[PDB]
Amino acid sequence: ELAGNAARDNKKTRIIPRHL
Amino acid sequence: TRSSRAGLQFPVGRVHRLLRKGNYSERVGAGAPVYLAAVLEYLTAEILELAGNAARDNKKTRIIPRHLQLAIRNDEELNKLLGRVTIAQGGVLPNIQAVLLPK
Amino acid sequence: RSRKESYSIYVYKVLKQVHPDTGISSKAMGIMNSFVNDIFERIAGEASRLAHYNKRSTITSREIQTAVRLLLPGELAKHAVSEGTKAVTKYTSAK
Amino acid sequence: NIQGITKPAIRRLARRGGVKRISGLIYEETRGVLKVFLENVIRDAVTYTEHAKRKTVTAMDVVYALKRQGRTLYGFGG
Amino acid sequence: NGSKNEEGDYMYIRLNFNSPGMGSSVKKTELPYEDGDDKEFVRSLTFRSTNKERMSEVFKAITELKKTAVKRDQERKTMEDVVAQAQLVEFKGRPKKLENVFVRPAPDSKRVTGTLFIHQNGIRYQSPVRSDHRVDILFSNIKHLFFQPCKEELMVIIHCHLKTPLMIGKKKTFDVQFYREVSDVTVGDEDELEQEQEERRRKALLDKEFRRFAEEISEASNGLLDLETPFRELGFTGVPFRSSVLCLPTRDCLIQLIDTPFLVVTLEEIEVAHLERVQFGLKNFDLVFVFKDFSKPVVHINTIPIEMLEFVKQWLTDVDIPYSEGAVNLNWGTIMKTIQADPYEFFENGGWSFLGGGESDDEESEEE
Amino acid sequence: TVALREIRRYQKSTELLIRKLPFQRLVREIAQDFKTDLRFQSAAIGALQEASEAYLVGLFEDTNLCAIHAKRVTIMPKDIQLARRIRGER
Amino acid sequence: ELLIRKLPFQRLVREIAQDFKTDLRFQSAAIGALQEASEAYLVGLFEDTNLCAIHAKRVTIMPKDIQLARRIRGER
Amino acid sequence: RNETTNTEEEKERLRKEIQKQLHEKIQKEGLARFNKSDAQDGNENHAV
DNA sequence: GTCTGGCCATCTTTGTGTTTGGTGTGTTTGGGTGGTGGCCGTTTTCGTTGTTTTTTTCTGTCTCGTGCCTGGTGTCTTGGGTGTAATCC
Repeated sequence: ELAGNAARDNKKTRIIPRHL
Repeated sequence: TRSSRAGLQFPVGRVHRLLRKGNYSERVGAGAPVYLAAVLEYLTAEILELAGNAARDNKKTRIIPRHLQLAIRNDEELNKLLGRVTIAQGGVLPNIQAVLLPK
Repeated sequence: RSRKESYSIYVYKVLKQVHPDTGISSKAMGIMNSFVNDIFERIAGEASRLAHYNKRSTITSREIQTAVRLLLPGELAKHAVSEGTKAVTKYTSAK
Repeated sequence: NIQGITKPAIRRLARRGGVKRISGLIYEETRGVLKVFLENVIRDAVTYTEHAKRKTVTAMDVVYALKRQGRTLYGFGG
Repeated sequence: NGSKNEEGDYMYIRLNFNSPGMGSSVKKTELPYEDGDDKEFVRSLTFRSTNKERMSEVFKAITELKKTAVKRDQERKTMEDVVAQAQLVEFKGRPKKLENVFVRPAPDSKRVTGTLFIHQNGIRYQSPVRSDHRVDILFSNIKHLFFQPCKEELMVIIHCHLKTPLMIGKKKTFDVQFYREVSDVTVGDEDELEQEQEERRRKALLDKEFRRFAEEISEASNGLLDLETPFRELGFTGVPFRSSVLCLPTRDCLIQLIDTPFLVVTLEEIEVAHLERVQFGLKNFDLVFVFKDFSKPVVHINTIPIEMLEFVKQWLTDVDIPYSEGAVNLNWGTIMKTIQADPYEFFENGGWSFLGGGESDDEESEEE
Repeated sequence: TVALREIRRYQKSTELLIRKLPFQRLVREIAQDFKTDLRFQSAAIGALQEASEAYLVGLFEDTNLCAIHAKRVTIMPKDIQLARRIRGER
Repeated sequence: ELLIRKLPFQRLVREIAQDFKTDLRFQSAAIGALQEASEAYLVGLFEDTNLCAIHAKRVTIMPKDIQLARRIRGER
Repeated sequence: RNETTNTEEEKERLRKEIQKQLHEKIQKEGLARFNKSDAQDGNENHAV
């Protein structure tokens, strides 16, 4: 959930280690 | 006994039983408990040697926890080994910082 | 009654082997028993992890030796390995 | 019951730690730190006790709770 | 600047003058010479003399004259932003007063207790030791009035943040703090509990006295000044200057009043907040406030615990402050100079959007 | 001078520096917030007191190191907070 | 992205590994993991050093701050 | 917990929507405050 | 009088040992498989070479920041002093 939130705050569709 | 055959004082049967009942491995070879008992005996001999030296240094004929603490914290290798353990009634080493000493 | 085991007699024998004219308090004997149990637990846990890494069902003397090498510092590990090898060979040579 | 840790006791603990001069807020700061430490340790011990289905907190629970934190204690049956 | 060298029977003095290339620490706005690409400059002159003693005295006197000139120019620059205030009008009756108060900044190196008086158009601090150490503050010049109670601190405070800076002694300040330390030395378990109870009674009495006096200041202002009290439960730890301090939100401002230098950030003056070093595996981030007045330097709050990040983001949203996050610390001193040079072109391009990392607006699709 | 006398005196002894009953009352007060009618063996309280004093002495040693680093004799709450942050506790 | 150059780091790792057993081979992912761990460790150490330097009212980090940090961490 | 994290994250979508409205609001505010005529009248701080 | 020592007149329960005896380790033999060994495959790690160009580096220059020195505060304790106090010729 929080990784998706962070990837959506960076306008990105793919979760990367940065978002984790 | 198996301690006699190896020229040891620590028990081989007890250590084998503790390894067997400790859920470590499906089976336990016969050279592991002898080696481990030898290591434990060496380490306790080192500890007791330094603690006896520390107790004689204080002119006592009996080892108390204070001498164990002094022996541990005074030996670099042991103090690195026992780096996280606290000894009840062990105290601290005497250590006064250089800048706090009077002038 | 409650027949619970400890290492007190062995620690006392070792003490009289190294220091003949020196005794030990009961609280220090308790601390030494706790120390022995702790070191046993550390070594056995390392040996178990190594065995599971190497896909083996057996804890042999090789696992114990390499766990000793992993755990103890250089000179201490060297002396301990020397002692263990000596004892293993002396036990194996006889029967 | 947190007032029971008096100022002289904190002074004594600082003197065994080698501290030569002490501020006035150190006492409250130390009381807070000690409260946090004790809260964590007693919470772990009570967890152990409840699991063992007991109503008394033994020395084994405290020793295992300290081993859990990494504060291994010798001389209490470990 | 100059140098002096002794050589045999002679003493040499080299005098160096201001030239481009060998420039001084002065900013680009004020040059010690007139701008000119075709202007040639005397860079240095070297003299010799047989008389060593006099030549050493001449060099000392040149150096002293330069020090006096630089000091006078600094004093002038410190006085240029001091707006001449109206004179405080004394109350013709018995004024409301608060006794045994310390003032920060202190008008004299010696810390002395004084009395604070309420007058018709402001407040007056007056030291009992010297009549000349009066500090007058007009109500019209107070921007914010804070009351900070003594609950977990050892002091109670009445802080005045000013619209225009005042000269107190030798220091220009926007902030004038009035405070009184409750810290008291008081020494079986009954006596200690009685001392702790007496300290709690003293704290509560001082908080009641200072709160009442701060309300009486707000009333005397005829509704020009609201009394603000910090929300301790919304406080977070950070480093705006050189120490870790508890930053406390109020109704209209973000404050720190305990330690000098004081932090007072008015929330309405903020244009944007930037969260620096927000990246996986760091324990602490930094918060940067940019003001609507681009001439005002940005405020940094460093080393905020990452556990407070989501709380700070929520709080900025609840206050209608836009925020952005970045893995890297930005050179705000270059950015603000570019924005000052052309503010219109800055907003034409997209304004603050460049702070949102990279606007790729495309699926990463890193997985094969 | 009495400070150094006390330092020498307390780095020599090993006896517990907190009174037993206050520590027991504090422990029971804290424990009462997790489960009512809990009992404590005296050895549990003794172990807790030993661990708490050892912890506090180590913390005071780190605090003293920080204070000397800043060139101060006096330990301050900011020193404690810095030591606890560097340890990784706060 | 990693800040230490990859090939100098590989050579350093091989040089250090040359003491414990002669002529060892290394997986590439092993060197990558070593570099990630080393950089994370150093960044944490620089964080603690910055904290100490700020504590001393400074802005410049000096070797005694590193020494204090490693002492408090419990490093030998 | 899943319905609370959905609720909390929908409040976080409102948090993001507010933040987006704030960035769009400030862009327009700045565009109004600064006109192309002020840019033409550049008070170049020629060194005095 | 400072300070670490080698000991004391009284407190406290500990510390080394003998004892009874029982259980837990030790000997014996049997089975089943885990773990060594060998032989083969083929991926992957080292090794080198050429070309490009980003990064490192050496250096210069200036200024800002670190570090040293100062006034003044609060604080505990040692010391010289004096006035209160008073009686004898």
